[PDB]
Amino acid sequence: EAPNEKTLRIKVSALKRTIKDLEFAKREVERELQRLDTLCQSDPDRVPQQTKVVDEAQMMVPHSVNRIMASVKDLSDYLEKEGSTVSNEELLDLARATMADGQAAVS
Repeated sequence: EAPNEKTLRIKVSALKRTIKDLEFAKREVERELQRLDTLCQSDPDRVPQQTKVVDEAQMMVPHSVNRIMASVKDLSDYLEKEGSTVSNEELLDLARATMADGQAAVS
């Protein structure tokens, strides 16, 4: 209920969501590339539309990466400021674990 604890929790949850976003976005690229091939053979009048969706799917990967990194920096900055005094050891461990998961997810 400490306001710094509450803010830290929100930032950790936000970061976790950006990481899951990238995972689903990467899985979807592979599907869009398949969805292209399917619609290619079944219905090539849809291929132009799906070519454009595939290209956008691929660009959504760096977009998702950029969001993870912006969230990692925000959390990291907070931990140097009002987050620096949080006494909840397990929340601090979780914040550090989640940052490490984000860094792993990019790279």
